[PDB]
Amino acid sequence: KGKPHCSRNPVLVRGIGRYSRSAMYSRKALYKRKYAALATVTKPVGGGTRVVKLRKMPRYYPTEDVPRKLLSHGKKPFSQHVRKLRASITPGTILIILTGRHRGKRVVFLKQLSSGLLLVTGPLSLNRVPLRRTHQKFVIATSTKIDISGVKIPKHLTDAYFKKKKKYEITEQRKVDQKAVDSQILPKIKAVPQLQGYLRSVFALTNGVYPHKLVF
Amino acid sequence: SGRLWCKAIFAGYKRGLRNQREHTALLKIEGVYARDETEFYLGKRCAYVYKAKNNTVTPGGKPNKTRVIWGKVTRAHGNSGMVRAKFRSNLPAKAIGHRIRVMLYPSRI
RNA sequence: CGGGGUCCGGUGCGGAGAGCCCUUCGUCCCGGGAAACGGGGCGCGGCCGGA
RNA sequence: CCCAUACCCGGCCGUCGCUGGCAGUCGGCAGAGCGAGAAAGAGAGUGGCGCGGACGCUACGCCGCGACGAGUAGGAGGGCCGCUGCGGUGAGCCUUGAAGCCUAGGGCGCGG
RNA sequence: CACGGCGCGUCGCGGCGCGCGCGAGCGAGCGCACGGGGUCGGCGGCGAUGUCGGCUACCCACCCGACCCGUCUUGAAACACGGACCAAGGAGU
RNA sequence: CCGGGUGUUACAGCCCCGCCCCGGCAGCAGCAGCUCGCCGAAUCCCGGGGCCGAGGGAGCGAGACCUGUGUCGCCGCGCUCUCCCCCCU
Ligand SMILES: [Mg+2]
Ligand SMILES: [Mg+2]
Ligand SMILES: [Mg+2]
Ligand SMILES: [Mg+2]
Ligand SMILES: [Mg+2]
Ligand SMILES: [Mg+2]
Ligand SMILES: [Mg+2]
Ligand SMILES: [Mg+2]
Ligand SMILES: [Mg+2]
Ligand SMILES: [Mg+2]
Repeated sequence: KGKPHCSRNPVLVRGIGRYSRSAMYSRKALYKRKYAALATVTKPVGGGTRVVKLRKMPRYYPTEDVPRKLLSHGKKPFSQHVRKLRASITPGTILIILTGRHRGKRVVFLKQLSSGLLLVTGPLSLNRVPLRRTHQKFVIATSTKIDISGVKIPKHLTDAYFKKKKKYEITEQRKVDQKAVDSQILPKIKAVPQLQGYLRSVFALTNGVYPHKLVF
Repeated sequence: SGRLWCKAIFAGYKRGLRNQREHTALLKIEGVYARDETEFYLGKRCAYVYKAKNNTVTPGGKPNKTRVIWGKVTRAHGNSGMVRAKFRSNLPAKAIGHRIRVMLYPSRI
């Protein structure tokens, strides 16, 4: 019993607390918190009753087996890895896809997903790309942004939604979600002059220009 | 539609004067000629692309005559923008002074 | 028409190679801007231009 | 700024040292330890349901830590390297094909 | 502030130090991790007569390296000596 | 405007020297991001690139009234077995 209180010290730096041992002994009020000192089931049968033993022994042991592994601590499954995002990437930023089938297409970025992939879309009405996922490494984040803080995207879309199944047919749910997102995205980009044509165009490298020199 | 990589020339292997180490290549990336300009290309993937005689399978397409040796940029070399690269297999010596594409998708911007 | 004179402009070369040109997602409607002399044509027949 | 077989970190082979550790596989007849800064007893005593638990250990074996590795003349050790014959042994092989010879085939061993 | 009980407190210098008892040296759970050597409870493609894999080995190309062995010798690639090539025999018993 | 000469503050300035609280005020090995140093028990934070991941039965608690489990040792922490208050869903 007892409601779980939050930690009494803000994290000063990772692994170091703001308050020392005595300050903690005071804040926790421990000066007044002193304390001092299955495998069988009976069943009826039509005889009598039988004590059936669940978890019965195997009917085959292999010729030989591998031993156990030593224990390690710092290794966690991909589900609960901490997700990182580049500072230059914020909702409403223009990205340049570098490796997909949509090579060098300028695309608007909306949301960071749960597994770290970026939920991205440039309204397929003009640059022909749907709601999609893209790894944050394989995109160039240019320094041009629109304001999409006042748009709502459905909460039902997620990595489970975008996960591949199994010919691929687009679903009516996909169509309606794309329409719902673009109906709010498009007027925002149409406010900025010469932005729809910019998104329609495709990025490329000509001779005499070098990425380390040019800024974006 | 356009070109999404940068030109480099496979100048030669990392070497002394009488010894050469074929597990590391030297690339001259076009347009960069100093150390304070090569930090952009560190860690970028590079590809040596060449044609052959037999057809080979390709990702997302029908088989063709093209083959690729992949690699990555490891560190700067010298003071004049030369770059050290490491490939999954040591490049053939016939590629000296030929084109290697350094791409951008291992991006940090 | 070319070569000289005066004069006027530039001169860390803005008539700059630290530069210039072309710039490619495509198609469909209607409007504005440029053009009506323009665009495209082994579509054309000639005339010059080159050692 | 460039690079040696030098130096630092890591992997692997071997040698040497610790004359290191393991007979404790002590199981419903049992109780799963002897890594822990401090020479020595998880000391013995007498008075005020479900029947269950991987591998091991050719001890000439297995396992763990460190350091080291140039070599002529020469010395020593190990060769499940090789050739021929003899005593044993393989209820061995073989005319449904031995020996020998050839091979752009598949492999093992640092090597023989 | 790696301070935290009550006492008998001289176990004491004037309280702090610092001793003797307090069922007598047994409070428990959960959780996070810069903690005695990597995991994913993360994914994507291409596969039947043209494609996948094959270190080495067959042939060829390229860059770097690279003088013919044995022997006597201070010193051998030597303008020092033995050696065209192959098979069998051949020397610490 | 220039050249030569004289000279001692004039229609520019320079150097030294008693004090005025070492006169006063910043500031200070200065992001006036190069005027000249040595450092860090008087030092911490964040980030990027490259190579590698060798080893594989470490135990926990359960108590002769039980026999489960495979997130374990050392180390650093947080919450509860006390009670209140504040804020956001
Ligand atoms: Mg070492
Ligand atoms: Mg030796
Ligand atoms: Mg042969
Ligand atoms: Mg040579
Ligand atoms: Mg001789
Ligand atoms: Mg001699
Ligand atoms: Mg002679
Ligand atoms: Mg002679
Ligand atoms: Mg002769
Ligand atoms: Mg012979």
